[PDB]
Amino acid sequence: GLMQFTLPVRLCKEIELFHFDIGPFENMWPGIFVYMVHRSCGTSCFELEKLCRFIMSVKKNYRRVPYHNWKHAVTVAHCMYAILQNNHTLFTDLERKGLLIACLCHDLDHRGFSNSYLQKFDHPLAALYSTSTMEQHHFSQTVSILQLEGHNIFSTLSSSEYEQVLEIIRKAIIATDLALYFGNRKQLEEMYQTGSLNLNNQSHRDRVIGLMMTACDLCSVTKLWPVTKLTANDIYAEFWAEGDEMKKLGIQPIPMMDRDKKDEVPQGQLGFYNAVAIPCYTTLTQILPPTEPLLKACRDNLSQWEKVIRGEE
Ligand SMILES: O=c1ccn(-c2cccc(OC(F)(F)F)c2)nc1-c1ccnn1-c1ccc(F)cc1F
Ligand SMILES: [Cl-]
Ligand SMILES: [Mg+2]
Ligand SMILES: [Zn+2]
Repeated sequence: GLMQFTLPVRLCKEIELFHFDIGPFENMWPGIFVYMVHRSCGTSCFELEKLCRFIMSVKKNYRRVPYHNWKHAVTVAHCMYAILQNNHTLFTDLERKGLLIACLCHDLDHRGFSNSYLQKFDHPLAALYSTSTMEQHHFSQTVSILQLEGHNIFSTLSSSEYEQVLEIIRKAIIATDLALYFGNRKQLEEMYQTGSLNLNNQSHRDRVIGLMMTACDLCSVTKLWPVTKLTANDIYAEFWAEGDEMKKLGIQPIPMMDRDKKDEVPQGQLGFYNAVAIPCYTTLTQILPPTEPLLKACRDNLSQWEKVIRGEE
């Protein structure tokens, strides 16, 4: 029980900040995740042996794609860590356990293609799951890995606590379907404005946890500009591969995914920041004031993209 993970001084301090980058050393990422679980949850909430074997099976089931990879997984878990640590008293013991695991597992076995592409391709996964296709798959893969021998990190929960945490994880992973984000945020906006928002109402918590998942998932836009800028290349490498596969099915892809329309990326980033990212972190800041640094970092990056369009970079 007396085994803490310890990070070098610079990581120990910077890991507490929303804009932390987990670095290019793959072999440190599992240790970074355990560190965050220990500080976020306790040294007891997981058996280290079981947790380590879970993490390395999760890592194994992320693919070598440009963006939707093991690093994305650990990056999204870190954002959730920073939200939970700046909102200590608002979240249950179970919620803290569930949500870091949810974030680590949220893109399991991603192939770097949208739900749209699976549907137009007619992928078997699109027949099994008619909506939130990849996200139902991600949850399915999470459950499969929990059920490997020696991998059940929740085995010490009671039967009802076990059902609750798997329910938390399922909703959390489904909520990372950006198509569901728009309605979720609109509804949260109304509830905040009418003053009907109530964190004791479970359906309300679910919605708020959904928004936290979108916020963590999109968090590459909340980094320092050089991180944001270099992540965008990985993001667009996947989009352009998808556009190519669309052209192969005889479908003109949307410009976002067309590598011939590479000039239009700076304008398309504005649209994304204005349509998705800024609204997301605004509503999150209204509900959870200590997550304001994500809104502030997002606005900084919007301004950096405006400077790209105006020729200044
Ligand atoms: O920089 C971006 C530009 C465009 N889109 C995007 C994705 C998907 C639907 C989309 O259209 C609409 F917004 F209108 F729905 C836009 N996402 C990002 C982004 C930033 C951080 N993460 N992601 C992200 C990446 C890849 C991804 F699959 C999901 C992401 F959120
Ligand atoms: Cl603490
Ligand atoms: Mg996803
Ligand atoms: Zn993701």
